[PDB]
Amino acid sequence: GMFAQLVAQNVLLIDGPLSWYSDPGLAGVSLTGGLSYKEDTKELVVAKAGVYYVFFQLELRRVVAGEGSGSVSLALHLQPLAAALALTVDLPPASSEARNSAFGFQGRLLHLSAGQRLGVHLHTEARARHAWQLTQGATVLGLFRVTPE
Amino acid sequence: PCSNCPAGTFCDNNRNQICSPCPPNSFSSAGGQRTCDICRQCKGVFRTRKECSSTSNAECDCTPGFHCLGAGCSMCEQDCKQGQELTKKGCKDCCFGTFNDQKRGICRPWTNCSLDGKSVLVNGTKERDVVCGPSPAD
Ligand SMILES: *[C@@H]1O[C@H](CO)[C@@H](O)[C@H](O)[C@H]1NC(C)=O
Repeated sequence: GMFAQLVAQNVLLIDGPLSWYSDPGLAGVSLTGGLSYKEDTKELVVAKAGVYYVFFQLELRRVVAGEGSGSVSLALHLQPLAAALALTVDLPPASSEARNSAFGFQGRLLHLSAGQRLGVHLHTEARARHAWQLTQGATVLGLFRVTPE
Repeated sequence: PCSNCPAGTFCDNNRNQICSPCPPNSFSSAGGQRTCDICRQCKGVFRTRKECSSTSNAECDCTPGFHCLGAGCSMCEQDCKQGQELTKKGCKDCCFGTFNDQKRGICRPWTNCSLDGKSVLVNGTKERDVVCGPSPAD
């Protein structure tokens, strides 16, 4: 069939594109025929055009007690064609109650071209850029086909 | 069938069920796992204690000047200030009747002037200790 799932390689919060684990045999990643991950520009390629369901996952944990706040935004940019997918996760400030976790999910049908490159750019505006990191293995860019073949 | 291969390896259901070494960053600690789990990266406040090995997962300490908080070092709390004692999941503010002056110091009871025959010139707080002295004898 046609589908894929990639786990984000990044951990800290830094602007710019995200690296991914494309190797089957890793915990939650799946890569089938017709889809390859380019380790140079960090963008996976869809060979066969069609309509695909692309879903988005962002989970963050607070690694420093008492600090951190603001928003962490994620965007899926289509290379050969401004933001096809948008997910903005908010980080709670340190309070009497303990909120150490933040999560968001985004998905919708997308029409992809032949050889369309897909990549995810992370842009976070926060008070303390540290004290908040990506949960390892919990950030995922998935894809699976809809259009029949 | 895929069960006979030991820790540090998996079997892919592609490549016909054979057992293969783990990908460059990954680990398998038990049995017949179908996948090598991702190694924990220690970055930011975290320092790597045990490096990533195929048999054992990585362990993270925190940065000098910090300390671990939580089960698996989920958080990092800054080393508490004066008048504070680490409560093992949280830092209390000293305790009522005790004092600590130090970065890492443990909150300890005040000095007792009744046992020294003197009286309190300055009562104690969380940050500082009672200093004894003679009573208002003049
Ligand atoms: C010092 O402070 C404690 C805390 O309130 C109080 O109970 C105690 O009476 C004070 N010392 C004296 C001599 O009053």
